[PDB]
Amino acid sequence: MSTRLKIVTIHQEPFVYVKPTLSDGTCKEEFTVNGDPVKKVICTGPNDTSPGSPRHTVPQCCYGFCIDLLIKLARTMNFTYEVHLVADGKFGTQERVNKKEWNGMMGELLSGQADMIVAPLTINNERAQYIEFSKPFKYQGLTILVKKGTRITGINDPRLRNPSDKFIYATVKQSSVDIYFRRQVELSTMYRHMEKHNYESAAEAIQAVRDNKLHAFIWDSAVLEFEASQKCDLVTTGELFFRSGFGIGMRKDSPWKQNVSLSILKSHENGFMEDLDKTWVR
Amino acid sequence: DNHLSIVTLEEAPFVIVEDIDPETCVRNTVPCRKFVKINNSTNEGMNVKKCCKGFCIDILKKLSRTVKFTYDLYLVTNGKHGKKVNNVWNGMIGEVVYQRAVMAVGSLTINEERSEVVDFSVPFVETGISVMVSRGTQVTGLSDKKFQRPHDYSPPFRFGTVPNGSTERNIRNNYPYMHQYMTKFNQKGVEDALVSLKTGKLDAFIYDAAVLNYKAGRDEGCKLVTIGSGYIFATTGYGIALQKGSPWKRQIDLALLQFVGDGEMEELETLWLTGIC
Ligand SMILES: CCN(Cc1cc(=O)n2nc(C)sc2n1)c1ccccc1
Ligand SMILES: N[C@@H](CCC(=O)O)C(=O)O
Ligand SMILES: [Ca+2]
Repeated sequence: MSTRLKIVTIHQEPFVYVKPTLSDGTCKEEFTVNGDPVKKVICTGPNDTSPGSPRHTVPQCCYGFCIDLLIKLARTMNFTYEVHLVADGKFGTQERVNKKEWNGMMGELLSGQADMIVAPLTINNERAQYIEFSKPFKYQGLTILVKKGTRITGINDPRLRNPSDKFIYATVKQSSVDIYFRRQVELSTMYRHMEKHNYESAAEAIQAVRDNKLHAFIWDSAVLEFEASQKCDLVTTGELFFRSGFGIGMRKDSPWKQNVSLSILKSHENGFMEDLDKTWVR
Repeated sequence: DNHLSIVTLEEAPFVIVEDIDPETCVRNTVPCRKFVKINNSTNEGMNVKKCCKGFCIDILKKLSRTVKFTYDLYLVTNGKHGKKVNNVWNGMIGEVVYQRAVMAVGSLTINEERSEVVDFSVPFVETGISVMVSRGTQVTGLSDKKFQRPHDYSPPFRFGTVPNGSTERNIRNNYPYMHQYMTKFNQKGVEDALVSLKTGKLDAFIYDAAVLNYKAGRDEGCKLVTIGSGYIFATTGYGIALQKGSPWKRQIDLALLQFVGDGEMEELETLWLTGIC
């Protein structure tokens, strides 16, 4: 009978934290430094992250900037929901099979497995051809994460523009960063190197920069700057390239689309979005 | 039906108006008309042929070429950006709302109340509210007790905005005491505000972030600055306003995201917005 919105998200700190439920199926009660309770939701998702492997769905705990944004959106517009983590663990790209298919949260939204994507989802032309994006909830860009001591100028460093097997730099597979290096001809020599070393997830790539396995990670500055502020052994290098925004994803015929963008505009104008930024990102 | 009526408004460096050449529009300029009244005892007027250029004008040029339309560009004369007066919209918003323009192109801030009556394209420039002060002025930002509770100070902090735009509407909605206090410091325009600041007649000028950051970038002796590291409160963007259900919105949004993706927006920022300071 349900008219509950199927929300799809992905594991991406500090926007979406994913933790196991307690032995009773509830979430560990936590608080901010202020004494304010951390709002948490039950998000069903696969416990086996491994590729080309069976996905066993289990209830898990979700919280963060994007979950706090979901709760506010649901409260403003008066809708109910249920959250699940993207079955394949990807943001989403369009790949050739003759035919073209969308994977990740993009594929899930288009197939009807989701009614809404609530995640740090980059707004771009490729995805905007198939889905409706809300007005952005965050404006950021691409930066590079390296181990503390790795000296690099940025996107115009000779170690990136002239690739070699000595210095390994990558990004996340089936992500907007992957889309960006593929589309831009001026970055084909960088894409060609990256396609060989691209990781399944941001977490795996960040951990590989810690384990001296990956020398440079090209990813979202909102994530990378947050990671650098916590893990003092990692630093972000250079300034920002491909400045891009994050938005809520919906199907083009979604009846909520106008009310989602108005709620996001309201939240930026009344300081609520900046408060989320203060609680989770800074 | 691809020859579109387009409304604009002067605000350097986004839209810059010049007199026609000695006898059409040359260089990087496009033709733009302005309805000019004969006298104030009549409704009679004449459209003056002028020339428009700037950051938003290059965006219009790119969109016209990509989205494949031609246009009749005019400068708004009934108000400025857009204000709802007794539920009646004036300015560039009003022109789109009352269907005298297919679209509004300029330094037009996307906000919730304007979004109820017009559709906005994806933002092409980030904006919001910034605070301009003389270098060294100690204020944390909008939340500073100097702005929030001004009479807690002797003498009180002197600050104002240019009324009737998105900055005033936001201050009105969020900080009622601050708003009613500020009205005595209302500035006629950006130029007067900067002069008021420099002549010590104003302590702070609260305004559109993208314009303030451009003004701070070009200030003589780099004296006037924006608080924080050019910080932005109630962060939003400039968007093209289109009529609700416009058949042009889809192609305009895709073209703008195409331009951003190809580094074309970053290029326009280099050409028009970057300053010395
Ligand atoms: C998140 C805050 N922004 C600023 C912003 C976001 C964004 O993606 N882009 N893309 C550009 C190109 S300029 C820009 N500015 C915002 C929020 C609500 C409405 C409009 C903008
Ligand atoms: N760009 C603003 C005008 C300037 C301001 O009020 O800050 C607007 O569209 O209203
Ligand atoms: Ca629906």
